[PDB]
Amino acid sequence: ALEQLQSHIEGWEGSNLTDICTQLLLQGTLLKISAGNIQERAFFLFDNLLVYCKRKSRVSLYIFRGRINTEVMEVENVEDGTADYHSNGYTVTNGWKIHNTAKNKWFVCMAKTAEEKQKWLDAIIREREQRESLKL
Ligand SMILES: O=P(O)(O)O[C@H]1[C@H](O)[C@@H](OP(=O)(O)O)[C@@H](OP(=O)(O)O)[C@@H](OP(=O)(O)O)[C@H]1O
Repeated sequence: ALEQLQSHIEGWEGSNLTDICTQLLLQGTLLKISAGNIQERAFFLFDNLLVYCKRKSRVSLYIFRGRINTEVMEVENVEDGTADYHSNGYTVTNGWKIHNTAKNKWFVCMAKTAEEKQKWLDAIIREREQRESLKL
């Protein structure tokens, strides 16, 4: 299934899913504020890896846009109503920030609903906790 999924993503960069991941933990679409732009992206959280893609319009389903090793990923909650440097003045709701150390930058994610934000934050915590746990 990892190899299937990757085959549906054009312009892949870097190591293959089957080589460094075992499990798609969560997928969903989110608004991303980065470098002053707002764009919708499909996000995929795997063990060890966060990937985001542009979904192809129907006018292969995805175009690869970014990946982050979760072991160097930092995450920060954003309180609703925040409008600041990283949101470039946009009023954030249902949001959080992700640190991409590989490019020395943060970007902001926003989910459609509060429940969806909570799903993402909990999944990121669980990925971290499993990764740090003693293995069986
Ligand atoms: O689409 P354009 O108009 O070219 O602007 C791009 C997109 O916002 C990118 O987001 P995405 O990768 O999702 O398509 C991207 O990097 P991030 O992935 O780091 O957010 C760029 O940030 P910089 O590379 O810092 O310029 C920004 O310049």
